[PDB]
Amino acid sequence: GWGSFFKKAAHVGKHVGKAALTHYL
Repeated sequence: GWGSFFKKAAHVGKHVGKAALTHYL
């Protein structure tokens, strides 16, 4: 069904992970 959308928002968000280390890494 909709399981093929594995955190579809996070997958795109981590693209700019260079500035995400402030609240991730």
